[PDB]
Amino acid sequence: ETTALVCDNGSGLVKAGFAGDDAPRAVFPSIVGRPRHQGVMVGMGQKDSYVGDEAQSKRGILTLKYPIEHGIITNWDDMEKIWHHTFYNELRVAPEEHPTLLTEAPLNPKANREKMTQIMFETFNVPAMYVAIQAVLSLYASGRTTGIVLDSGDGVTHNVPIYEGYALPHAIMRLDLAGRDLTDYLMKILTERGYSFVTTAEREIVRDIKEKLCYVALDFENEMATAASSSSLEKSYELPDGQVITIGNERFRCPETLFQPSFIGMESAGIHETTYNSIMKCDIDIRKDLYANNVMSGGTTMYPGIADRMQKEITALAPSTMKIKIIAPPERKYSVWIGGSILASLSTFQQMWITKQEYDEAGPSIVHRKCF
Amino acid sequence: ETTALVCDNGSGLVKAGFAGDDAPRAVFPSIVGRPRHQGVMVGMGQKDSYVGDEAQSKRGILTLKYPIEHGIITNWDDMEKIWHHTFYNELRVAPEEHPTLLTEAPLNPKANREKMTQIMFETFNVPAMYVAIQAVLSLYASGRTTGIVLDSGDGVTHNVPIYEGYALPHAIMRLDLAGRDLTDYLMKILTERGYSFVTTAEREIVRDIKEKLCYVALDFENEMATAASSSSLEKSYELPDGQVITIGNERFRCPETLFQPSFIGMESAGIHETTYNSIMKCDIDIRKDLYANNVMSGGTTMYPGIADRMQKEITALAPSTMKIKIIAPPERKYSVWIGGSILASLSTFQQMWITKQEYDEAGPSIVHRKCF
Amino acid sequence: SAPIVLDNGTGFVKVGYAKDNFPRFQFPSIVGRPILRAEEKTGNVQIKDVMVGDEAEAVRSLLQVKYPMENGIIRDFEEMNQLWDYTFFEKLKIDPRGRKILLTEPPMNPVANREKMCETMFERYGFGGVYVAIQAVLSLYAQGLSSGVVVDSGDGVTHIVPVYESVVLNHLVGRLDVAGRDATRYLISLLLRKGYAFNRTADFETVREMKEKLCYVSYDLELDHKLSEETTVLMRNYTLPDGRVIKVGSERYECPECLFQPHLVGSEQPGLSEFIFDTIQAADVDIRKYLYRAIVLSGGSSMYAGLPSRLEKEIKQLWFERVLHGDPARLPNFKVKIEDAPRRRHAVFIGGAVLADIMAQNDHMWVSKAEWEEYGVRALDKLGPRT
Ligand SMILES: Nc1ncnc2c1ncn2[C@@H]1O[C@H](COP(=O)(O)OP(=O)(O)OP(=O)(O)O)[C@@H](O)[C@H]1O
Ligand SMILES: Nc1ncnc2c1ncn2[C@@H]1O[C@H](COP(=O)(O)OP(=O)(O)O)[C@@H](O)[C@H]1O
Ligand SMILES: Nc1ncnc2c1ncn2[C@@H]1O[C@H](COP(=O)(O)OP(=O)(O)O)[C@@H](O)[C@H]1O
Ligand SMILES: [Mg+2]
Ligand SMILES: [Mg+2]
Ligand SMILES: [Mg+2]
Repeated sequence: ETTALVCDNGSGLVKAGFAGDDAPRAVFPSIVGRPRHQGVMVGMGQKDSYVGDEAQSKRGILTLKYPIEHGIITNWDDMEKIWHHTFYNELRVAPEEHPTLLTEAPLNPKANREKMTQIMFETFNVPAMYVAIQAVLSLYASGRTTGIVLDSGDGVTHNVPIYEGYALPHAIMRLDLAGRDLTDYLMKILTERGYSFVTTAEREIVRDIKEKLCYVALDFENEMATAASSSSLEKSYELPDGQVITIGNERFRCPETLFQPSFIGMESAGIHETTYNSIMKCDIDIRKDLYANNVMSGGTTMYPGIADRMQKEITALAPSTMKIKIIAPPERKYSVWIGGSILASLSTFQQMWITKQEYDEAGPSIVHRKCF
Repeated sequence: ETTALVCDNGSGLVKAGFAGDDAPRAVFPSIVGRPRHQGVMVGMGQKDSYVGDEAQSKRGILTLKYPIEHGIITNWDDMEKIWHHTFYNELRVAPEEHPTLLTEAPLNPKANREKMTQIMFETFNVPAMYVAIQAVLSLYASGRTTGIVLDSGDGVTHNVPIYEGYALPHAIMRLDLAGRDLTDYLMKILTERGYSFVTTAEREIVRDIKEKLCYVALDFENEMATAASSSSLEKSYELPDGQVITIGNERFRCPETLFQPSFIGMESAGIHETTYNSIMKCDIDIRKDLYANNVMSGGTTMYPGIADRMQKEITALAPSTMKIKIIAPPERKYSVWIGGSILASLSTFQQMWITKQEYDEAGPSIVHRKCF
Repeated sequence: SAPIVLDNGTGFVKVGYAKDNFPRFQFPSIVGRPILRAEEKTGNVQIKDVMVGDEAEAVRSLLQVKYPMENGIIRDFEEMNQLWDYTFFEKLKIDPRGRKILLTEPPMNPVANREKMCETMFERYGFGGVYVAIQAVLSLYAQGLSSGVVVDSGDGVTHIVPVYESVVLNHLVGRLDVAGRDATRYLISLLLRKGYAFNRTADFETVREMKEKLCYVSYDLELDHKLSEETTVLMRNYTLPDGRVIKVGSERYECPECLFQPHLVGSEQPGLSEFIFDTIQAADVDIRKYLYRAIVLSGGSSMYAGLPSRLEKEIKQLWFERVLHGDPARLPNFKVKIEDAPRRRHAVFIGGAVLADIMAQNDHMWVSKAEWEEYGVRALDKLGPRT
């Protein structure tokens, strides 16, 4: 094989690139844009639809949509469109000569596996492919053979304890809370300041607001109480149109939703209660290392100071008889891609791909038979 | 205590009257009119600014402008002038004696509520007061405790689902489409017939036209096809000048914007789809019941035939196994006022007023620790 | 051969073909019926039954003039039919059957006017093609720009339309019912202040030329009131074509003031700059720079001296007062650029000429005679589904 392609079709962002490298030449938000204004001006070739960085650049007129929601896919036509974009525009390589690696969260419905694999088969006629779980690559990038992980993304947050090459399937749970819900709650709390954001184009600027002007507190009640003298925490954000935004306690309130999901009408365990329950449900002989072999990955964990709060909180829930550690690599956002590239870089992985010859007689159902 | 006061400061009209009654003591447009002629008529005591029904009477020369924009007050000076006019002309009772009650849109920038309570305590000396969302008053109007309230007025429209006892804040949806936008779109489409209205008094005339000769089509394309033969949809109006206005498909084209917001170029879902999404955000334990009760309230929802289309379209979206009924009270315009009066009449409500005694040591922020 | 383009403006008529640069012929949209009054009425050459166009405006002394188009719409249509007949039969003297014509129309006109204008153009002439375009998109074509808001001010009505990256925001098109005709009427009133009276019909064109030559837009109101209150430098002397001289003072800067302060002519609508600001502000937050960064003046009525500078200064000031609420910290971070091309008067014609060969050689883009006759008036939907 000449080269191997790996691609993680994340809910918000899509990461793709040749295996065995470090810089992804294909990273861009998973956006399909369509011109909302029916009235058009004759000439200049008004495109039927826009996808990718072009769509983001012309976000002003279009009505942008996310093909992936909560991880499930609803816009399979947009899926083929964005896959075509990825394969041809910014890679300049014919898909039918290289294998592809695919990823998704655990507990994904089987029909999703079937449809994604089947379209990979016919629509592109790529030589071979493999599909696995994101957390596997997240751990394999770090070169660690055992340790629980927390893969928080734009639309999926799941915890996957990992043993020496295996895992306890009774111990993996996936939480729907992610960057999308964080954005929604950020909108609902910024409606206080008089700032209004309803259009999807305004969602794309609310996302930037969250990315650049947010942080995680260490003791929410105490810092909210001391925020009564809101002078050292309020900052200034420059909206694209030209005015200014005086963000306040909401700069730290919105990421707190991860710790307390009771603020978004989600009667669910917090981001630390899920970890505590997952480890407590694991084996007693591995509670010790699972207490201090947790890592961070994905784009959601880019919050400054979230690592210290998470560490202290899981230490508080855990018994104090033993030490607790946290792992926060400064490349949590591309950890899944790096793990995929590393796994595809394995000297003996070439025989775990699925070429044409299996599907020529087997069918799509065999992916659950061997691929996982 | 002598009595109680309820003043629903709506975007377009104000319904101020004593509690414990079903008929408002005074309902009038919330307009502050200032003449645009320096040619003062010496004598006969004409005053600098006109408010209330006098503004409607003299709209031939004034410049009518509402002091509320999409539920947010922006000209506090004229707001306090309107309140002065109410209290000492249409109620003839000093605010120092009778406590008042106010209404606020959900998700309103709370600086509005803070300034409202501050200015009332400052320049009106009310013994006590409270602020409640129109949705809970609308629910209390029918005497029940289940359903989702479709309260659409002059500034904004909102849906707040609610079960017995407690509400569901995460499911509250609000859209800015309302009677003002309907009037604006009607004025925009009237110029296609050769009739031009530009001045604010002309806006009031078009609003009266919309009051008298508008309805919601059962099926948009069917009625548009029916518009091929101008037989029944064609009506006539008598201008105050003495003119005669011929109106066609604009009778039912302008109320359609409630269901197709793209008509006025606003990216959004029609109020039916907004209600469907809001109910879908609720859990399975609650929507089975909330489907049956749908409370319709506000001035905008008074359109003849809107309830039938609402019902048919909501059952179209909902699964076919559901039974959906739309509540259509014949007193929906004052429904929020009747709900407020019923709430004030209950003897179990005297406990959670907002007295000056607790306000003095707590400041204007007490409105947030008391109301919600 | 080449398709014909027609711009039947309220106060003027322009006509030409594709690939042209300057209008081939321009002439007022006037119709002259013969009349005898207390004049000398020299028999120069002859007086025909109906005289229109350049001959009408030249012999205007002996005839009364009626304007077929008012407020951007045609009031009486027989006179306008005479106008098309004149333009096609002697201004260009080429009247084939089957040629392609590209018409123009301000945005929010009544449907009946456009429908029956197209019906007349089809039946009475038999042209094989038709297309009606907004003046704003033609003004946008004139400079070749793609994104930006363009304002068109003419004799009949002033309108503004924002366009962002080859997409016309049909829900934010503007329509300000104040134009050159209202300015001329206010000029007549302001001259009636002093004592001069212009009640004839030729006097309307006389005062129109007077406002053309003398009137100018102020840049600072208080400065010009001081100048007209203490100094006599603003006085100008104008000699009528009849040969009589009058005195004009503050009228020079008070005539076009009605565009910026429409309450002078009894209009409740906001001024030019305020209406532009509201139109730009009502748009989405993303395109607001490109709306501000590219404002293109167009039309004859925008040729007022000192208008672009006043517009730019006033829009900056109004942004400062309305957004910053008096804080001068962020003022230097605003980019507004008003375009002032020399031919913004004929920008509509230039855009029409460009669009004539932009969409030529393919009749399946516009309406044909057969399609018109077999799909009635409703056939006139291929042009554009504007609001
Ligand atoms: N230099 C100038 N100063 C003042 N006014 C001017 C100047 N040049 C032209 N005008 C005004 O512009 C008007 C001509 O505008 P024009 O006929 O191009 O608009 P129009 O095409 O009739 O507009 P519409 O398309 O809306 O009917 C004249 O009435 C004249 O008063
Ligand atoms: N610098 C940053 N600071 C804070 N949050 C970030 C940052 N960068 C990305 N994010 C968050 O990460 C999310 C993107 O997650 P992503 O990596 O796309 O997950 P997936 O690949 O599973 O879709 C966004 O919703 C965003 O809110
Ligand atoms: N009979 C009617 N039919 C249709 N629309 C109406 C009718 N009466 C009032 N409206 C519309 O309702 C609006 C008044 O709503 P209102 O109940 O005052 O809301 P708010 O109290 O929030 O201002 C008016 O702008 C008017 O356009
Ligand atoms: Mg992922
Ligand atoms: Mg209300
Ligand atoms: Mg013109």
